Amino acid sequence: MNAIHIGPFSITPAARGLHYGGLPHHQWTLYYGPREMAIKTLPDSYTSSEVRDEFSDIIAEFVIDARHRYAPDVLELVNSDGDAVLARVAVSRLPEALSGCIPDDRFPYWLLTASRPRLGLPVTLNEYTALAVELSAPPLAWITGLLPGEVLTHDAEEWRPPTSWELRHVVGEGSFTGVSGAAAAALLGMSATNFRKYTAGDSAANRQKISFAAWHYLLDRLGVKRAS
Amino acid sequence: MNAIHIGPFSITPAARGLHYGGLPHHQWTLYYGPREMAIKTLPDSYTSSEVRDEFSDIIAEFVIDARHRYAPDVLELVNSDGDAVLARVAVSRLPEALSGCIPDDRFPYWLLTASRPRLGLPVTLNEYTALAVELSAPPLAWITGLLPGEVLTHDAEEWRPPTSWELRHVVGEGSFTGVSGAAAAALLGMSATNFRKYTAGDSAANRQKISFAAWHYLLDRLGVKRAS
Amino acid sequence: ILSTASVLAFERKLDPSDALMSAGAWAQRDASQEWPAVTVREKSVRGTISNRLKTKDRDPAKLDASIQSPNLQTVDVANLPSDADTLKVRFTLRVLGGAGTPSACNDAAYRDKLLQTVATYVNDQGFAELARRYAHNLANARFLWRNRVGAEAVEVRINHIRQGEVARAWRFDALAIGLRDFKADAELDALAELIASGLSGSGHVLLEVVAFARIGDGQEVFPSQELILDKGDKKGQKSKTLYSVRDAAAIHSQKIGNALRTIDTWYPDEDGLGPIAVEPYGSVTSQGKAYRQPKQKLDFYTLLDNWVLRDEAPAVEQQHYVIANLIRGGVFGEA
Amino acid sequence: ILSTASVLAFERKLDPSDALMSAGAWAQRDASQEWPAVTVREKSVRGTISNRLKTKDRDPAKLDASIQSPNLQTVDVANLPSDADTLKVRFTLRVLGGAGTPSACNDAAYRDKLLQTVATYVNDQGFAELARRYAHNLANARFLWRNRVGAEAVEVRINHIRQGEVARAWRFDALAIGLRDFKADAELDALAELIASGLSGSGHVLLEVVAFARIGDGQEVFPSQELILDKGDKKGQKSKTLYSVRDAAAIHSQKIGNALRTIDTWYPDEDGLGPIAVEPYGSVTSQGKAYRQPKQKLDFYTLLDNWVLRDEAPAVEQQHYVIANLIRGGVFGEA
Amino acid sequence: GKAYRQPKQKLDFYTLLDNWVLRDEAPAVEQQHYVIANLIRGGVFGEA
DNA sequence: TTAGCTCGAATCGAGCTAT
DNA sequence: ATAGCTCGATTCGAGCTAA
Repeated sequence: MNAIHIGPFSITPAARGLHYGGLPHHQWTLYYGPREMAIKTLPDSYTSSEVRDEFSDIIAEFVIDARHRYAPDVLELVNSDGDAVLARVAVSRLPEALSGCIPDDRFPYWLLTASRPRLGLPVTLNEYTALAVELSAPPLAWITGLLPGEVLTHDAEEWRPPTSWELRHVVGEGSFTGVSGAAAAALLGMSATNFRKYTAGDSAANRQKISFAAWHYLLDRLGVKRAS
Repeated sequence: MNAIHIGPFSITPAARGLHYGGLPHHQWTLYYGPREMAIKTLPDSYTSSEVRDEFSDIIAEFVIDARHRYAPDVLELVNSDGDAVLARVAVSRLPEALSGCIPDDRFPYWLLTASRPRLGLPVTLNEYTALAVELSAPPLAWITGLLPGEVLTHDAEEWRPPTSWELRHVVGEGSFTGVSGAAAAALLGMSATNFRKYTAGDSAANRQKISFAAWHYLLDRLGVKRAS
Repeated sequence: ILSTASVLAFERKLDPSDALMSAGAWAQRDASQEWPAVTVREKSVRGTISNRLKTKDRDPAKLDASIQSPNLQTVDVANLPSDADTLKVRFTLRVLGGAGTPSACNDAAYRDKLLQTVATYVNDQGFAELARRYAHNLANARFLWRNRVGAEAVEVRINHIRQGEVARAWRFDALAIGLRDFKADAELDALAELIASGLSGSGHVLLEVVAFARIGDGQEVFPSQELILDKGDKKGQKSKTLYSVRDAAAIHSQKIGNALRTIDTWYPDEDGLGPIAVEPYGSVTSQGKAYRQPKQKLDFYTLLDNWVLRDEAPAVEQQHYVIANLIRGGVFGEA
Repeated sequence: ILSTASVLAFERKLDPSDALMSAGAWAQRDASQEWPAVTVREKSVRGTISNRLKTKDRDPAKLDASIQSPNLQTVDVANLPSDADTLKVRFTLRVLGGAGTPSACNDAAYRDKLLQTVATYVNDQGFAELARRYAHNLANARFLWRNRVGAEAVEVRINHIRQGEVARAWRFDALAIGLRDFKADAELDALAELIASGLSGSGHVLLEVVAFARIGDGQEVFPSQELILDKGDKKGQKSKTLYSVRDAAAIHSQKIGNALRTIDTWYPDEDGLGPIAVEPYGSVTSQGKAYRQPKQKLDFYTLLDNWVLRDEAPAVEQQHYVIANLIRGGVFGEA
Repeated sequence: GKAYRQPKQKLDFYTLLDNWVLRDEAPAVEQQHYVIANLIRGGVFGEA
């Protein structure tokens, strides 16, 4: 039938068909871009919303694995012993002055990492809050692991605009954020027709590229980056 | 001579001169948009640097008064006794759960306003960290008090693009941020000529109005709004 | 080529005084020469924020904290006594001649051409319509700016003072003569002829203008306001100051001149919005709008340039406006 | 697109005067025109430590040391005479008309749209509900703020002063008419129609309101309190200053206007508090909170913007609130 | 010149009121009589 | 660093569509 | 909400001058 596109995923059918049993059948192939994840032979009587439900569990497992393997580093605020965790914050990057540390009594508050070779830094509550404000991680910061490092960089000379498939990771009905194109356009203060030109694929007539400020502001508003 | 522009300020000379003592003089008047601030009668042998140095003190006291008038309100983290301040955070807006409060001994940590009638709620270190992360004020948040509320709104249907004069609050060397126009264009990933087209005077044919995403990302990267 | 002169300073005709404002009772207003003056006193005001929020103050906790810390001010307030219901406002008016003659000029040829233009105006149509409209803004108490809005009964008494004694007295019901229409009336015609003789330079005209109004018993009256230096604390801020001469509340003379100056009904917009004070560029500060924009060919400067430099005489209404601007005076001319 | 105007200043209707406090005896209040005024005088107060201590002043030695140095100060105090049990408070109220017309407006199109909106309101339902509630706050002595809480009998007399004479007289029992319910009464209806004619602009109305409160012999009365610069010595501190005009205890006119303004029963929160003053963001100073939060889309500005700019007429209760806020007046519009 | 009902012995008005209202710890009937008498006399109770 | 200016190319909004 | 189009106006980058 038709190739079902769910965000960065694309379920394309086989051009030829087969007859498993007596009923008509086709091979549906799940794709994550150029990566093939599954082939499932399905009847032709299924609707698109039912093949979507058939392939939904593999997509859910992929999203769980992506969220787990790209989780931001967690910092821990502890007392002068290191046993009780008073507050924990997930950070996009570690503090600059972290070194290998074991808490002692001369300082009341210590900011240690969650990794077992715990780096640390003696802080007060005011400096801890300054570091937490500066270094905090957005709730959907795990999607940055699925994106290239040259589309997320803040250096304008080394920045490359995201493609349509890399843009489907963060905007779209079946995206990893779950926001529609109209909602993304409303977040950028532009028309939905212009954003559809950003998300347009294979239509070489009137296809546009997103800009540096628009891309980084969209990543700010969706909760993916720059939301410390 | 010619008018001297220092960020949002303008030192325009009188069209006709005068003689004070035996030397020619002109009256130089300082503006802040349409507001006349001060007038000085200065010798014709002064250069532009000396005329600017004559009004530098008035500009500096304007900057000091603007910093003190539009300073962000401060939240204070106190213990159960409510006397010792453990951390101070300056916030762009107050939490919606703030009510009239005197700290008890039922909860160890309390977040309170610095205002004399104190508003507050019991808070944990994790909740205080979350509130400080999502409410903190950028270091140049006082400049937003000098800008209208229809250029600083995130509602795209209530948003108006800033004018050249409102742009010059934050973009020039004589502005309140102190960054250049080329640095501001580098922050947005934009050409310097295109960004100069934004801050072009009224005596120009090529003038462009900045977009929603570009303006708000500029405010983010300058440390004026939405930077915590 | 007869270019415009580089200074055109004009002195003000229709020079008023500061209008001193005092209080008393109706039907004893004939013997109002010993009425006690309205004094400017101080009261304390407390209020909450009622202005629009910047969308940054729309956070409920900030609004509640602003209510819990209301702003405190002390203000000058003028009131009638609790036994007096009538306010008496008195000022003197001088009508001077030689309207078209500038006080300063750079060009003898330009000033000769301007004097010839004003002279041929006066010969063709003297100060008859302009003085008619001025008599009205005196017969209706437009100088009682906010003291006329809810007043039950307003009357004005204009006395022509010659050798220090009343030569002719006028009495008008200031609510009958509206603030919008320039109708015709016999006493108004006589006062208009007197003002015209003053403007023409054929005689000395000094008028004593006294207005009485039923504001109410003990009600608030509205003198003119001063600047606030804001050099004090934020609790005793002194946010409002009123004008007084020697302990009597008073109205600025320029406010009275603006009130009498409201005669311009010839601006290109509809005159159903009402008369405007004659100004260059027809400015109204309350409405924030400029009637007679320089983009249109109906402002004072383009009219004066076309009429004088290149003999393009405007319509008689627009030249009435030009001569009214010459009467009000001003620092005209380029620089 | 018809955006809102940046300058939207409004002038207030329902102008009250300062309310003067005099004293006398019950059953001679029909001859209370010569009652002596209540005089603000000085007395000395000695106080102990009665405020909360911040966990460092709670030491017994420090607390006792604070006891050994009590705060000595003088306070302005107003009391009835020992032979007088009735307090008389008299003020005059003027109702203007023309509520929907702003005093300053930047945009002419917004001005016209707002005028059409207010005219549509008045044509649909005039100033009848608002005037009825204002007449209710006149009939009960809500302007008698703390002098009503313990008064045994309160009677309010309201006269209509047409030509300096009582054209119509009202006598009310201010305790039968409570501070919670806006009921219907024939005399209340007549006063409502009079205030309605004032608000509509049909005629000039001036109301002289006199309230008598039987409190007790020598009992304390409560005029409005002023601001202290707080500069003198601690012993002669003058911690409390009372408002008087000429050696006569008085209540601020804006306090009277705030008490008459207490007609707003339509705020989203419950009816436990009852009516509140019609202010933008529904601010109550005593509770320190804002009913009609902007977040709840029921404040004055959001309702006015929806009603005028984009033709979203709210409920008739919110329309009454908006029109009462326009009667209240204020500096609306973006500064 | 001394203070009976010191805050240290937890019998002042403020501690009794806070325990009675917030913690729902009703004091003795005499102490709540004292608290209600303090409410009768009036005050400017409540610090920042 | 300020303050602009062409010139072709890409983008932007607001109209329509299709599925 | 997806998907895509046209069309005239606005923006955009990389040259350039001008100081």
